[PDB]
Amino acid sequence: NYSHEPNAVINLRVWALGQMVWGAFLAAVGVVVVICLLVGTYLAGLLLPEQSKQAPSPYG
Amino acid sequence: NYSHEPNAVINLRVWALGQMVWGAFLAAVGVVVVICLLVGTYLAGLLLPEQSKQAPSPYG
Amino acid sequence: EYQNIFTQVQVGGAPEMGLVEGVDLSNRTKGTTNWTLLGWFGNAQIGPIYLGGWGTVSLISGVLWFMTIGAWFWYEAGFNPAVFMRDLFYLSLDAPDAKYGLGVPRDAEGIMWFIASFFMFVAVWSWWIRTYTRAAALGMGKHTAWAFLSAIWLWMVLGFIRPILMGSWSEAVPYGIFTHLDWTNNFSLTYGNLFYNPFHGLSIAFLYGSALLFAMHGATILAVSRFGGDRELEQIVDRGTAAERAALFWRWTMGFNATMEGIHRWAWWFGVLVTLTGGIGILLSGTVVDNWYVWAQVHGYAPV
Amino acid sequence: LSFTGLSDEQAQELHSVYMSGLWLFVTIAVIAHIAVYIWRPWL
Amino acid sequence: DLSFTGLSDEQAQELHSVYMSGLWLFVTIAVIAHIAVYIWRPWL
Amino acid sequence: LSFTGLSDEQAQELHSVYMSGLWLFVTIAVIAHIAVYIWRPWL
Amino acid sequence: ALLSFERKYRVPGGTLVGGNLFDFWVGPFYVGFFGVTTFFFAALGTLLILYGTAMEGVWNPQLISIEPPSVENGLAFAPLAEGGLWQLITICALGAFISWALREVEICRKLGIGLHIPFAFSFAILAYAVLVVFRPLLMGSWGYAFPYGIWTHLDWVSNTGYTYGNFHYNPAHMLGISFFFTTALALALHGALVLSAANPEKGQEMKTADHEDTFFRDLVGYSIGTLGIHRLGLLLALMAVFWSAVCMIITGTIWFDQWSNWWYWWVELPWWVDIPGGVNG
Amino acid sequence: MSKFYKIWQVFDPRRVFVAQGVFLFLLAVMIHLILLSKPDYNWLDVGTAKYGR
Amino acid sequence: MSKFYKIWQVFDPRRVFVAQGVFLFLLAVMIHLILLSKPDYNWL
Amino acid sequence: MSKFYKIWQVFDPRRVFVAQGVFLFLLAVMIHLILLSKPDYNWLDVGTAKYGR
Amino acid sequence: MSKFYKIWQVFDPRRVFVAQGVFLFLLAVMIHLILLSKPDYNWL
Amino acid sequence: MVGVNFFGDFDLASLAIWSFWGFLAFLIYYLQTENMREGYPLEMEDGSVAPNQGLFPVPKPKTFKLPNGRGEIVMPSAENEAAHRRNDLALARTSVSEGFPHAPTGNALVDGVGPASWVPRRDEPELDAHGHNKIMPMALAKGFNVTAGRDPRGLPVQAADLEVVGRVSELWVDVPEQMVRYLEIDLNSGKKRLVPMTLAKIWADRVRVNAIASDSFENIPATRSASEVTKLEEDKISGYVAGGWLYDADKRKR
Ligand SMILES: CCCCCCCCCCCCCCCCCC(=O)OC[C@H](COP(=O)([O-])OCC(O)COP(=O)([O-])OC[C@@H](COC(=O)CCCCCCCCCCCCCCCCC)OC(=O)CCCCCCCCCCCCCCCCC)OC(=O)CCCCCCCCCCCCCCCCC
Ligand code: BCL
Ligand SMILES: COC(C)(C)C/C=C/C(C)=C/C=C/C(C)=C/C=C/C(C)=C/C=C/C=C(C)/C=C/C=C(\C)CC/C=C(\C)CCC=C(C)C
Ligand SMILES: COC(C)(C)C/C=C/C(C)=C/C=C/C(C)=C/C=C/C(C)=C/C=C/C=C(C)/C=C/C=C(\C)CC/C=C(\C)CCC=C(C)C
Ligand SMILES: COC(C)(C)C/C=C/C(C)=C/C=C/C(C)=C/C=C/C(C)=C/C=C/C=C(C)/C=C/C=C(\C)CC/C=C(\C)CCC=C(C)C
Ligand SMILES: COC(C)(C)C/C=C/C(C)=C/C=C/C(C)=C/C=C/C(C)=C/C=C\C=C(C)\C=C\C=C(/C)CC/C=C(\C)CCC=C(C)C
Ligand SMILES: [Fe+2]
Repeated sequence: NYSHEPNAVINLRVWALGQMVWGAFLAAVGVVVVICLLVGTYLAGLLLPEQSKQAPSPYG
Repeated sequence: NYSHEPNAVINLRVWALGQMVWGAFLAAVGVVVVICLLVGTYLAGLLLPEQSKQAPSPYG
Repeated sequence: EYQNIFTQVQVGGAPEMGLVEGVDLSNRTKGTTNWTLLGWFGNAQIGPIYLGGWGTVSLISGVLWFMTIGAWFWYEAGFNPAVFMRDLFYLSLDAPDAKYGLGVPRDAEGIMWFIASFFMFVAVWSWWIRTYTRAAALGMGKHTAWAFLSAIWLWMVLGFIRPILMGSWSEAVPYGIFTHLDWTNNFSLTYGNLFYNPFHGLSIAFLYGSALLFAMHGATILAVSRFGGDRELEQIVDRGTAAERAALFWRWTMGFNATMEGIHRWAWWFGVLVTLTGGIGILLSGTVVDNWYVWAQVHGYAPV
Repeated sequence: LSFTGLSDEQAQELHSVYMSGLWLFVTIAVIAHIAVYIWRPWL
Repeated sequence: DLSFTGLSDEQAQELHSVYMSGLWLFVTIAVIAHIAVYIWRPWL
Repeated sequence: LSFTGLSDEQAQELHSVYMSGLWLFVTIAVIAHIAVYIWRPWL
Repeated sequence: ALLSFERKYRVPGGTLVGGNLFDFWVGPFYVGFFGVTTFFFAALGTLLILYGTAMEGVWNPQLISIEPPSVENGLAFAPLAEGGLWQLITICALGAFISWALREVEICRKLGIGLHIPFAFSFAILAYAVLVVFRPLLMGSWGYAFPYGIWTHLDWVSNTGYTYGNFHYNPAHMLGISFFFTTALALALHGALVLSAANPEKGQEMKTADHEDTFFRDLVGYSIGTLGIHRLGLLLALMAVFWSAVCMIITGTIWFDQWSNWWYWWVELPWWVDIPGGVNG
Repeated sequence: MSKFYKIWQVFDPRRVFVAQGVFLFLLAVMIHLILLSKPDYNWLDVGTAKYGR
Repeated sequence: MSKFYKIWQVFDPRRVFVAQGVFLFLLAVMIHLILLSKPDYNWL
Repeated sequence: MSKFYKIWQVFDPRRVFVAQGVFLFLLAVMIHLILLSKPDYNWLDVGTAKYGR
Repeated sequence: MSKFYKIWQVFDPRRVFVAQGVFLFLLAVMIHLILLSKPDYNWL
Repeated sequence: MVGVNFFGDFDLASLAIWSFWGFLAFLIYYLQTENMREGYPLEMEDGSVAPNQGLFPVPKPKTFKLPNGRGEIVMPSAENEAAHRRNDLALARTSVSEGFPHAPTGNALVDGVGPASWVPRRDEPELDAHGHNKIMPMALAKGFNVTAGRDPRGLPVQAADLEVVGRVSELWVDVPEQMVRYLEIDLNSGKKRLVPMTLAKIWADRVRVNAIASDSFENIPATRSASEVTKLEEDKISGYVAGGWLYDADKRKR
């Protein structure tokens, strides 16, 4: 009974928005996981001795 | 046929999001109208002579 | 979606000459007119007037007043019509010099002022009596006269009484369009800042309240005109959904309400208290208080 | 009691989804608050 | 017996129990936050 | 006599409960005014 | 809490926003969405006024004054102790007024009556805004608005009016005055007329609209009608406030000098300037 | 002192409750603001001073 | 703590969801405008 | 104390809850502003100075 | 220009809407990260 | 009398302002008591009499002596309220608590509830001083002619659902006021029905009635006389029509 939208257009509009936002939520999840990955990497690197950030370059 | 979501929970979730976003869109419309009002006011004030921004204060 | 501001369709008929309830019909006229420019916002009949004794007194005296001021305007203008229509607003039948005190001014400007004021006196009081009588002849109540008396109270306080108490007709108001404004300003400036005259503040409160109230009342009665709320006398005796809806609007809005007769009682007071408080606040200016900002400081509504 | 026409089952469902969204909101908000403490701390 | 609302002692006790649950939760949060604000910046 | 429709018993019960609440209010207030008088006397 | 006829009107509906949520009454009062909003805003503004005067240490209701930021603050938000309070109170006051209007609307459409009343109120909100929002923006600074003190907004009036000499010479001000006076006049006349009909001399019957029309035709030769007088007083008030808003929005934005110098365009018209006579010769 | 409950045979508890609720809240707010305007009891300024901030 | 679902038996959920949308968006702008005012916390 | 539940035999949950929400949010905003009014207890400016920003 | 509605006869709209959500969110982060990189256009 | 304090700082000015406060108090008493002549005693939703009857007491009865031998009206009185009291009300409580609405049980435009409510004014018409009926159709009003404006007669009557229902036939006028109150309709269904002019907007080609839709124009209350109309019928008609701004809105178009 509740949740009943009489109008055809409003029903279509709330559906399409749901679909679009679902996709954007997937993308955000992916971006966030990548971000956590790289950032945790950097941080764990901060736990390392100072000679890690001193190393000579290979020029390449 | 398209637009048919079998699941009860997904149907409820896309409906509630639509309701919430509708409200937020109303609020944004209001904020934007207020903003246009004040900003157009300021701008139209920039069209005025320089004595407008020179006027003495009433101290209050 | 018809808001009833401008009348859509006009109708008319033989003029409504009057109601014989003790009125002297011979002192009444018999010629009317229709002028649709008004019919759009009101009745179009510029209906018969009553030509009575008090009315004749008033017309004669006040026309002498008007034309007296115009005479002095001319003399002050060099009889040059272009000067008249140039300085028309800057001209003035200024008030007597203080040297004369309350005596009969020994100048021309002064005695012309004095006489014009005598004429105004006669006119205003005749008109008040005319209100009383027109309401006594139709058998109605004298509320209109006791309301006008309030206006007369202020007007007297300004022209006749306050000066007698101060001993100078100089204190009274000049007869000009800009000079009486200058008089108000100089009156405030001489006596402190009139704003701090509590009775000035009250007269203001009631002026603003009169506007508040008439907008309220009018907008209501137009809102409930679709249920005939405009016919009020019949909703005091035979109440209908118009009155009920208006009352309940104001109840649900601000918690209290009125009746189709008591709102009229509220109006008669917000109106007269504008000039009852003003008269007092003007009397007390200079007779009891030479400065109002200091009275405020002493009395606690203004800071040291 | 049911002033609005809903039963315990419908209300349980609706509350489940509401709190789903709520915990999502709080998650996103605590993330952003953390990042801001990173940028311009306030304590 | 007396009910200006319709609820009998049963619905009343139910509703009250849930309302007090919510109240004590609110109050727990506020107590925690007050202790924190005391640590960071005392006001007595 | 009852201007509100109560009986003596409904009133007595209501009053026991009102009294409970009032005494709780007063109790907390006393605790607090005490703590204050200990922290910054006003007398 | 009800009147003997308040029941058959206490039906649902007539709500711009909300629905069942908030369609109820608290005592005599109707509280919808906008009732909640206006209560919140009003209460907040009130408490902030009190805290502002508490910080100041003033507790006399007549000497309490919350003032706007300096003029040098310009249009930025200031510290609460130097203008922020005035600004928040202005926000809350405006929300409260607009919500009062919208509440009136909800009620007008639940009771099935026209929307003339919120319209009338809108002009007053417009003028308040002209004073505290628009005129500043165009003048460049919040500090040109008035303070929230019973006896201090009068000082603002005085100083603002003496900036341009005797404000009396502003013509839109003249029209505001005139319409205000005529409003009070018509109000008194209406009330007196009606009461004089309903409450006549002792020993006489109630009167009717015909007697009112006849009395005022007798007096001044014209009667506007029972509907026309309401129309009239309404329009008088509105045009007054219209002219009053027009008078202020042009005071320090288009005009900058004494207002007297405006009327000297009529003197200085070439065909009566040099004339030596009168006041200006 | 033994028949005070009879007050509810006079006044309606809804109104009384709302009234005293408003009354107490405003009373408390006013007393708090009073102290807050007296700088010897302004707990905020005190705690600033006592803790040297 | 587990019987909070009973609020939807009190208030229509449609209107409550719209109202939350409004409330939260307005709170967001409020704080953003609060922060924007301060140079230390403004980012533009 | 045992019988406080009868409050809902007096008041309706809907109006009471509207009241509660309004009043609590109002109070919260009020106290937050009270604090932001003091150059102290203003977390924003405090942090601004602490971190030398 | 008026017969573009025929695209929904080619592609299922459900999947297209999800895909647009993805594409647009990713484009947004791309540009924000592009702008964030530059000190002139970074706002934090 | 400058600088003359009777005691302390109290002079004529202070005495006058205080006297004014006192007079004003008495005056608020007076007015808020005279606003009690209609509506009191205060009721509950049950129709009973409540404990809170206000802090201002209902005043002492006065008397209105009506013109044309219509009798004496006493306000406040029991006859006054009981006459204008509606009964058989199609309403249902929405809750046992007070301060909540009461839903219309059936068709409200008919059941006379809500914005469509009416009040039992007396089934005697409104009269002028001479005792003639106030509202006459323009054809019985001798001498009455359209002096301006768009003569609506014969124009179709568009309604809220944009559909058409009939043609205007006659104009009912306030003869002593010289204005048009009601307009009559020759409906398609073969019936005559009135509609207030304040609810009808005369266009050039038509008359628009955005209040109600077409299904409603037929069930409008009628008049037992085609030359006169009483206050009761006026309230019924006006309420019915005005209720369409709420109860026929699902039908209103444009
Ligand atoms: C230490 C001190 C502490 C504080 C002390 C406080 C004490 C408070 C005590 C209570 C006072 C309450 C007064 C208000 C009640 C009125 C209610 C009402 O609306 O109608 C009542 C009701 C109206 O009747 P109705 O419903 O219209 O129908 C009655 C008839 O059937 C049909 O009607 P009708 O046509 O036959 O007659 C209509 C008339 C019924 O009344 C009358 O007929 C008589 C009305 C009085 C007229 C004047 C009396 C005659 C002598 C006047 C002298 C004037 C001298 C100037 C030259 C002469 C001019 C003629 O209707 C009214 O509305 C009457 C009220 C009029 C009030 C006055 C308005 C004009 C005054 C303007 C200012 C001028 C004077 C200067 C004031 C300042 C001085 C410093 O009448 C009464 O209840 C009795 C009449 C009351 C007599 C007057 C007494 C009150 C006057 C107060 C004026 C304000 C003074 C300033 C305050 C202090 C400032 C410092
Ligand atoms: C700058 C100067 C001072 C100031 C100086 C004064 C002085 C001085 C006075 C007031 C007075 C008033 N001022 Mg001021 N006033 C100031 C500031 C304000 C402000 C403001 C927002 O700042 C406002 C709103 C007001 C408000 C008011 C009114 C409330 C009040 C007069 C009401 C009235 O009806 O007068 C007009 C009413 C009359 C004169 C009634 C006259 C009726 C008679 C019968 C007319 C006869 C008709 C005649 C024959 C013409 C015939 C016409 C043809 C037939 C058509 N003033 C400033 C601060 N003001 C008055 C008052 O009461 O003082 C306290 C007054 O005298
Ligand atoms: C100016 O002075 C200052 C501010 C400085 C100092 C003064 C400050 C003052 C005076 C502050 C006062 C504060 C007070 C009085 C605070 C009171 C707080 C209370 C009483 C809080 C109560 C909170 C209750 C909550 C949050 C309850 C929530 C409940 C729910 C979310 C679930 C309830 C569920 C229900 C009812 C479902 C069952 C329903 C049915 C119909 C079966
Ligand atoms: C400048 O002026 C100053 C102030 C400096 C000096 C002047 C001061 C003045 C003028 C002071 C005047 C003071 C006066 C006149 C004080 C009068 C006080 C009185 C009369 C107080 C009365 C108090 C009564 C109380 C608290 C009653 C309480 C009653 C109850 C709780 C019992 C409840 C009743 C019930 C239940 C009724 C039973 C009902 C039924 C149906 C059985
Ligand atoms: C210048 O002025 C200053 C402020 C400086 C000094 C003066 C201050 C003044 C004048 C202060 C005055 C303070 C007063 C008069 C305080 C009075 C406080 C009272 C009387 C408080 C009472 C509180 C009562 C409470 C909280 C009761 C709560 C009750 C309940 C929660 C239970 C409600 C009842 C139920 C559930 C029973 C229902 C049963 C049935 C059968 C329906
Ligand atoms: C076109 O040119 C011609 C000559 C044909 C006609 C033109 C006429 C013109 C231009 C007329 C202009 C008239 C004007 C501008 C009049 C303006 C009057 C104004 C603005 C007056 C304002 C206030 C006046 C007041 C308050 C006067 C009050 C006076 C009294 C209360 C009189 C009281 C009695 C006094 C002073 C003493 C006499 C008393 C006794 C008992 C004899
Ligand atoms: Fe009226």
